[PDB]
Amino acid sequence: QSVVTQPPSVSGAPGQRVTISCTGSSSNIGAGYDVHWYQQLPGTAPKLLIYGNSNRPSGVPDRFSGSKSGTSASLAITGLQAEDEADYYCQSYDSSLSGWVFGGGTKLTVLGQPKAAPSVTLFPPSSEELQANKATLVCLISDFYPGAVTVAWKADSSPVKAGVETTTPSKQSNNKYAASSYLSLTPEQWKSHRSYSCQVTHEGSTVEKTVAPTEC
Amino acid sequence: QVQLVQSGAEVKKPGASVKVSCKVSGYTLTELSMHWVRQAPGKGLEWMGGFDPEDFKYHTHQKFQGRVTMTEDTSTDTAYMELSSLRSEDTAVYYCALVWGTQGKGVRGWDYYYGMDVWGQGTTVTVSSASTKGPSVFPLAPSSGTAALGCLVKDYFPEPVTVSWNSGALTSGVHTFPAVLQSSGLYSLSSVVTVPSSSLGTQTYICNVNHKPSNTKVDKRVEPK
Amino acid sequence: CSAPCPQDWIWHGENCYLFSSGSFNWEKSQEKCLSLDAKLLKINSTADLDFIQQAISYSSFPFWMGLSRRNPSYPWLWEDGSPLMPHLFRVRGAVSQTYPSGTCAYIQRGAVYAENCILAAFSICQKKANLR
Amino acid sequence: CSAPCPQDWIWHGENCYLFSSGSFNWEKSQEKCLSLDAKLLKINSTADLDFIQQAISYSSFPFWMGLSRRNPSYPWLWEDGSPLMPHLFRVRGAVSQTYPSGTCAYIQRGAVYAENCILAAFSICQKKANL
Repeated sequence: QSVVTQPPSVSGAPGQRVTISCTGSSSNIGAGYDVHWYQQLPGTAPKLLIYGNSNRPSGVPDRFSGSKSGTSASLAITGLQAEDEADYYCQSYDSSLSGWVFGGGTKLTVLGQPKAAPSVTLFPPSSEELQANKATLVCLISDFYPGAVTVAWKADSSPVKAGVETTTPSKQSNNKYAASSYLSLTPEQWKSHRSYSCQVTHEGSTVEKTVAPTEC
Repeated sequence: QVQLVQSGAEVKKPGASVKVSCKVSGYTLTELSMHWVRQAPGKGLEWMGGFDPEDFKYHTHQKFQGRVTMTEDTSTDTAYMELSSLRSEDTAVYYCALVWGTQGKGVRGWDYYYGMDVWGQGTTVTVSSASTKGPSVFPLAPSSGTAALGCLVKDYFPEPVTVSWNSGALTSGVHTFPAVLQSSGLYSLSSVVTVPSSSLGTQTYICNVNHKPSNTKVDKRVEPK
Repeated sequence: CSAPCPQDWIWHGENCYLFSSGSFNWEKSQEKCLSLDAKLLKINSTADLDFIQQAISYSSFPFWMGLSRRNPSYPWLWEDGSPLMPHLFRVRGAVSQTYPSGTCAYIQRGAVYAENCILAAFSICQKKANLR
Repeated sequence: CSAPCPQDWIWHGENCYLFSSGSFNWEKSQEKCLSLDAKLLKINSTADLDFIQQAISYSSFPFWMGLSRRNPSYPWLWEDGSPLMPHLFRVRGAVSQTYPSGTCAYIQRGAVYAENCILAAFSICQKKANL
């Protein structure tokens, strides 16, 4: 437990307050090491937002605050504005690794339109592709807002991450978000299972599509 | 007040090495705690290494060791990061960052409290040996009131490819997705069109794929299963 | 009737403890303790260490104590010239380095670090409690 | 001849202050103060606020104090029934939310925040000095 974890996405409307948890262990936050927070606006370098759990550097306003408790720390943002839409990273130091550790990051969306659950379509490998001794499952994900999604693949009931390539969400013409996930398999792997699943989690809710080598 | 200026973007072949420079102006580097952080596209911050007041040594993340060397030139106030045996996964913006919280006046142990306040502008390193390659185009057949069908445009370089449907006559319900960049350094994309299920027996659907740089021009017919 | 310790100090055992209000080099830290009729923290027992580790457990700040040595070949000495009892703590940090103004010890996260005496940290002052 | 305050307390003006050794919910924090013939911190004056703000300036931790309200329609009150003195401090955070065990205030550096009373924090106890 030489990691720190954050939820991948948080959402609020302008003027509302949101929190982001940094969950660490006895080897980092619990070992007396402090949590720093970094704000990364779209297309910019990260900047220090909070240092030493609760301190604001010059030019960071009063409505960002932070605290530490046991093995965790929290960022609080009141009075959300659109310019706060950004990725937030927590960071601590871990004495079991003798190095610094970032959390995975949390995308903060300031809601500029109503939340929209994703449309999911899963395609099996084409006959033409299997004929070329290759196999691609295509999971297409559209019209979601906020612009953040988690994709899990299953072969029968077992989780698979090997041969999965997923795009970053991209803003569609209609201001919602689009992503694709690709699972590369051998023909044998594809034929060897009863089913494959693409599971899309958006705002804590999941849509699952399944395909089977057996279907016509 | 202190600023960090990094060297320009670099393109490298898998197996090569890169050396990013980080020049400090406004104070002397010998008194200051330098860190390196990288970020692959669409991914999170990764700490690579930096000064540790615990033992007054430079540490690198286990994940790299062998491959990362950090050096400093006390004469130019320049820090260097060299990353060897480059892979596609090393494609990233590399950042130098410094702990300026005490402005050279505090014990080094304050580093754990103040964090990294001063950041270089970043250096893009692209690791690719991809040469021009035309896609393979596979039908994504509709199955079981609307129906979704498409085309997989697989393993091309470089961007872009264009996809139309029925030579431009079909635009309604067409979604062409941004490409994925695979670890191979090749792109893939899908175009999908949502149509009435009742048209599938009667209306032909063809995706027109064009990848100019390979002169790949393919019209793939998409048949129900 | 006089109190063991002044207001805003912590009474523990035979002594009174006070945290500095700022971050200063070791010499200036020493002068500020002296102006309070005190001295920089001297740890003479594991009971002293336990108390200080609990007292600073709320803080991630570095706190100078009264321990220094001119260079690595010299022994660690308290301000009164008495030696460090070796069983109490291991010293981490810049233990191999030599600095013009010497090496001084601070406590941070309950652990003890050697660093350049001209660099700034918080400090802990102590003085005898009035128990006549 | 007795000392104003016990060992491990801080004597300040008419009172003794103790920083809790454990992090607990507000009710359990209150019971630990009571077991030391004390109560949760009450900030009565600007002088009390200055003293506590300097005492906690070393720490990023929240400290529970004796201020609470059963739900957002109620006034903020100290455990003794007295209200918050005007022009001492603003209460920040989620003052608007309803929690099963009520809303409680903690002090952290230069600010006071509302929080769900079931969350665990260090606390500050006080009791009258022997003068």
